[PDB]
Amino acid sequence: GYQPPSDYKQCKHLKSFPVSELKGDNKELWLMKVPANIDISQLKSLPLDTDATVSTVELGSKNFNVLQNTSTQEGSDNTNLSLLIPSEKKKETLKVATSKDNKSVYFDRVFTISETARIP
Amino acid sequence: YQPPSDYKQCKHLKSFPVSELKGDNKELWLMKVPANIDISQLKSLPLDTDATVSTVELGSKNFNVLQNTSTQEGSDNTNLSLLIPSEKKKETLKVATSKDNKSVYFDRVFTISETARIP
Amino acid sequence: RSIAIDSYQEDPSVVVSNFFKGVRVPKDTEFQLYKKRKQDQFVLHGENERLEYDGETDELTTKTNQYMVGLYDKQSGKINLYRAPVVTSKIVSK
Amino acid sequence: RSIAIDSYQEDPSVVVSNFFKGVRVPKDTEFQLYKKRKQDQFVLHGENERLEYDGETDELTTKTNQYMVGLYDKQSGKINLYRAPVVTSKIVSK
Repeated sequence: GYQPPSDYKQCKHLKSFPVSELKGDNKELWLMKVPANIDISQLKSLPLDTDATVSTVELGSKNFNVLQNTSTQEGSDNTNLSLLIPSEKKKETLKVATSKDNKSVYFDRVFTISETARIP
Repeated sequence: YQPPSDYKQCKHLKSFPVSELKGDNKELWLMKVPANIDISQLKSLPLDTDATVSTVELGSKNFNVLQNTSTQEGSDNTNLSLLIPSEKKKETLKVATSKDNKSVYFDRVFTISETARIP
Repeated sequence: RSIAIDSYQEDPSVVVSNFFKGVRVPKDTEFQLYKKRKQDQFVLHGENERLEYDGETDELTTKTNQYMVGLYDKQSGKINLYRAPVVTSKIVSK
Repeated sequence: RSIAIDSYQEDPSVVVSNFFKGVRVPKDTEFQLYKKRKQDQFVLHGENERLEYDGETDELTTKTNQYMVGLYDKQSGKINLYRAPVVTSKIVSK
């Protein structure tokens, strides 16, 4: 059978994500790409304007640029991105998230948060 | 105090049974093991607790075992202090102590090492 | 005999501090532990009846960026964030 | 105009897989997720009104070895394992 690299261990005990909330009218599914140095747990709010394509947010002491990637021609199509969620049938297994209509679940918006130009 | 720019405090410290330590029946151990061994996959450690030097099977590999606490170099470990999370706020740690109020020490110290190879 | 592993805790609990021989730390002394932000690398494997699915995270991306999956509520103006790996995958026939 | 963060999950839950545009994955396809075995790096800070305690892990030992604190039962032949960082510390007068 399949064997993962010698130094890789299986992910057991996958945390909760509310699958049921997915095709709920008032809910949207987003993907954000953010710098690794930002501590999201310390944030209380993300001042993203869902109406803007480009903007400059201010998280903590720093300034960043924001791009609504789905508002570009490049990011018009994100059907290459599928969300895999846990299963209640096979222990420690993931399956592709599907709609009530057996349609593949797609991201509604995608944002890149990037640092402003600096010479370190 | 401010920690390094890229360090975040561990605020959800898992429980450790402090109480199990003062009783005559339990032994407090320290094990130095290669990082490549996946302990989670192991069901047993066939360590010989009487031997100073032994061998142990793990997965399908050959490891030497040394009971450091059985040598004159590893007999004194009073330089090592065990810090445990307090039952009040498992956000802060304190030194583990006995009824004698002098710091808790390791009863046994074991080292598991790979056998010599010529990569 | 054989030593049985009753429990193994992988997440932080205890700390072994190394000072000098004969160290004395007052019982009242309070300590805090801080962990270096080191983001995980993943491998994804999938199997169908006909196909095999295999993918990995990009090592450099893992160092530079973090990805969040968000469930946003248009009405309440509230978001639920979930850190997630982004794995680029290949499909291969059996 | 500011989105409120209702919850943030740092631990793995969901996976974002990237194939090609128009990919069709059968709903019955079963996947497993695998994580690269890491060892964390730590900093330890202590205090009281007389002394300051400061220590860190060794970068190389983090890569080569893992340390375990164990509670062994002589009678039952059972052990309770706890993964632990080994920090080399200094004491400085306040």
